[PDB]
Amino acid sequence: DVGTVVGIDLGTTYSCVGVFKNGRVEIIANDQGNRITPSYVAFTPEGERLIGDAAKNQLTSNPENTVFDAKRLIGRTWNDPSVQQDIKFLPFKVVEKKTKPYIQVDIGGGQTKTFAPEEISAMVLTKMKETAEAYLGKKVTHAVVTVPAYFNDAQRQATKDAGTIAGLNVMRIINEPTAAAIAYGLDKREGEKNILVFDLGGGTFDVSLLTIDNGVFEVVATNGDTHLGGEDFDQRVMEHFIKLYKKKTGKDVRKDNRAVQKLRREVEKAKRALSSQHQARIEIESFYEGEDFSETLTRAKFEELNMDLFRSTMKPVQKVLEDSDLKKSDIDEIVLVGGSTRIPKIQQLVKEFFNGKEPSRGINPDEAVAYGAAVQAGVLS
Ligand SMILES: Nc1ncnc2c1ncn2[C@@H]1O[C@H](COP(=O)(O)OP(=O)(O)OP(=O)(O)O)[C@@H](O)[C@H]1O
Repeated sequence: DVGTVVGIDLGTTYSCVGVFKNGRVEIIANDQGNRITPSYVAFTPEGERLIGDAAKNQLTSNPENTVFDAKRLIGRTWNDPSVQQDIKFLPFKVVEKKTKPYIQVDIGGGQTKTFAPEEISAMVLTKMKETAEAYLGKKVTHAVVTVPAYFNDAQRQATKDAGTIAGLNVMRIINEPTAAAIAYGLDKREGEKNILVFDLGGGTFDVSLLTIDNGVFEVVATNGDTHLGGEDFDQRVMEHFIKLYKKKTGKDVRKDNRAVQKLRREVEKAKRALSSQHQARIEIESFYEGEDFSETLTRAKFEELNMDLFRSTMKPVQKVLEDSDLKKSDIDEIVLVGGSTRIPKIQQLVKEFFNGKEPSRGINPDEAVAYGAAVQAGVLS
């Protein structure tokens, strides 16, 4: 009565859903062709609710009615210090309702709705559910959904409630780094091993020490930085290309937000390209005042702009080892998670930190959490 159960990585910035089919984990692509889906929701002036790429690609000078980063708010109270800090940086409205941080948006034609953070995330989970059902060709009722290891009781329960709203019975909550370890089959291994998970995504950086013993995972310690990810690498490059365009012409592109938003879209695309190549083409038509945008970024310029940010990721790692009474030599397994660990520099920096030890290779870092949840989901029928 559980049918085909789905594994869902419910991401701050991007979500992934996988499933076990014909003896194999399959990561499923969305109706836009992508194996990851933005954790974004938007409400058009007409009233169309967009979820995913369409929400994130859709452009206006209306940041107020596009919702994202609900994972920063999920399971938290309005008066939580983290919530107070985060809403300062969020362009949509957040109000106290039922003791919680509700999102307030215009739903179309000046009509206001408030959504609990778990209601926003249910919209995202509804998207993943549709993605899986389209691929499977049948309905889905049950999910394994992952959460960060530091997630507490109310955050875990709120993630289950998002599922309930989305029409999924979240059968199991699994910690994200455990699911990555599982994707690499690290619970098969005999003996006791020490597992370091370095998980650098779009908005957050998480480091976790796991211990495995005959299939049994224990989170020994967690560290990181909640406001460090791929997005912050994007910002550095936008500032370089905004201060290159001023000291070229004389103008200021920040005087118009729609241009800024297009530059973002393209800087992001180039950054990814630069994980494969040594230069990228940034090209946007009638960028600002009809005048056009064609510029190029090198791999090495990207690293130079972000080097201090790349190096900062090592201090939380040292901290995890400290807090767990371990030294670099006691790590049997290094696991890289998150789309930002596709960056050549990051990978170089981890391997030198571990004095040349190779990390697990083989699953798209992007996908490893959804994949491992799909391994557990597979067994569950
Ligand atoms: N090939 C690539 N090279 C460089 N960066 C990439 C690549 N692919 C994806 N990224 C970046 O990774 C980030 C998204 O990471 P991920 O998909 O792990 O998000 P997430 O699960 O929501 O994580 P978080 O919750 O930490 O934001 C984005 O900033 C994106 O630009």
